[PDB]
Amino acid sequence: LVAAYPIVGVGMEKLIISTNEHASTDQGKTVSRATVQDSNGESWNTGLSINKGESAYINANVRYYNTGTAPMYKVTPTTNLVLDGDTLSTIKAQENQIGNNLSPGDTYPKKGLSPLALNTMDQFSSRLIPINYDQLKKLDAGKQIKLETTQVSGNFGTKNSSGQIVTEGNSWSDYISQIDSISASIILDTENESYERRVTAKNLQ
Amino acid sequence: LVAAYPIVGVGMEKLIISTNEHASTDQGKTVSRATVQDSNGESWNTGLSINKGESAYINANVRYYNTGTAPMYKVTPTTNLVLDGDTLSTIKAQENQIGNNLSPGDTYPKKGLSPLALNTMDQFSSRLIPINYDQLKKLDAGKQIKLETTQVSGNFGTKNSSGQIVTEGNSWSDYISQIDSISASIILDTENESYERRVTAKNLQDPEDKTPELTIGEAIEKAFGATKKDGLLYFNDIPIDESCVELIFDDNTANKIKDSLKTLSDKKIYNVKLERGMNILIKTPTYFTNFDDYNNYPSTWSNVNTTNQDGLQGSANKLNGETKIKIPMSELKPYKRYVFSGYSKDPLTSNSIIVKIKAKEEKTDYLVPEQGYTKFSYEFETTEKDSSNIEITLIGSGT
Repeated sequence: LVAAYPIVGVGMEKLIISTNEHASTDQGKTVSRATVQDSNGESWNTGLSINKGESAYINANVRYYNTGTAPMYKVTPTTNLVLDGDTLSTIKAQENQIGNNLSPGDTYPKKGLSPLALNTMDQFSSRLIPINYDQLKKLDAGKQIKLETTQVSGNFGTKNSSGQIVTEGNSWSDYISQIDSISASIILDTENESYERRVTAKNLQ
Repeated sequence: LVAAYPIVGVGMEKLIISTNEHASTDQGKTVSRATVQDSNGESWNTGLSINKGESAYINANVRYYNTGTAPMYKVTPTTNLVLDGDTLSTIKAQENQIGNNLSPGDTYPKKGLSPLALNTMDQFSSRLIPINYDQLKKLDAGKQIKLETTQVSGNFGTKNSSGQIVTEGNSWSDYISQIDSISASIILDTENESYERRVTAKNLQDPEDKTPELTIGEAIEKAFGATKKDGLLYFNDIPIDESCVELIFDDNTANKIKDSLKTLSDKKIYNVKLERGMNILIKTPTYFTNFDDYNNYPSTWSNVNTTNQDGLQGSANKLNGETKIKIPMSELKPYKRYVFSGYSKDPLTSNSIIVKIKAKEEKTDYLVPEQGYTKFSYEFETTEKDSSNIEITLIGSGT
């Protein structure tokens, strides 16, 4: 009467920004002789430029954690970056930000480790995620961002007649809403942990 | 009852950085004639520039190694680069940084070789991994980085009816957590190697399952191939007793053993019933003092007496005197927190001179509880390459 239904959450650790700024320094020395007169000049050239359109790159620190009564193989979340009552981007994680295993009642990575990075928006890990100039002015003026869990995608394992189990095509998505139409969601919160369970019900209609 | 479960580790060797800097040098020569006047000028143009956004490329030197009881075909790790309480990037290795084979108890590449490079972040080997300017200033200001193992992906082989084996789709990931929910993690650490094993357990909560359970001493005898020699356990003629090694428990495991010990009748931590979720470290000692035999010591002690020198539980001399051994720091590794641990006796007063510099030169009296045998242990810090020695001295009146 209790169904396996793992809950995934994403936690924010730190945010790093970076500017795409352009500097230069030149020194020139000229001399001239003419017939009697001469000249000798020394010139400097400092240079600083910035071109909007990919003007501020960022990276975020995350860590995944489980809650519930199931493992979650090959997990992949998606995130939605807000800044100030708005949105900035929406990212499904690439191959490098995948999570292999997630035991119920555990975090990814393990507890004696450091968090995880994400910095690119393309499908293959290129083209670091940019922020335009007005959001940079909102950021340095005093406003801060947060993170947001939207959906995940993972797999379960099931044993065949051969004795071992397989994880291919056995998505967890197509048992989400079905469970969420038959069950009540009961959550417990203690002083250190939290637990989310789905308990089956009976339609009286 | 022991499951194939290979552990992969990534080791840092060297880090190389590189700057995306831009230089130029121009020379110009002009002449002019006018009607009578002339001119002739020679001009130089030095130029140096740097544009942030892909301003510092890097590359890292790694080597893979196995530990456990399984091969790992077509291994692929992922790495997570920290700099200073932060992160820089996370890389799953491309096709060029793959590892084909990894025998258990071995490294990739083989031992008579050089390490491996990684320099790009894209899926196809382009777009070398950049570091922006502030991290470069943190780096050249004095701060350094390290590496971090996060996950791996590999394959196992299984034979069909055709007689040969195949490695396709047989991932090791979907047998990770299942094993990690049925087993206790027991790790051994000797002076050169380390071994991580998973031993199956029995859930005492639900009784419909019939898993043949055992105790922790039998678990060590079954996990490694341990020869029961005369009651003791021996691994490659190395003694592993409850009194001859150093055990390490984490607080949940230590608390579970500590509550389950009082309902037990015997004061031995090899006879405790194994439980489900445990992390148990065992470590060998460097220098052992069985006064009968097997004493890897440069000099031998003073005021010795050979009456039932059997190790524990039979040490049978209670007299006066002194023991002393001096050992310089040249034989041992510097800058490491060494731990010195022994047992008790029935004297009335005894004190221990541990005179090692850069460390705890506090010397205390024994405070003997009774004639029963309990342990005692101190910690200290190793100095750097001194013939100025650590001189252990035990003065006793009653032993």
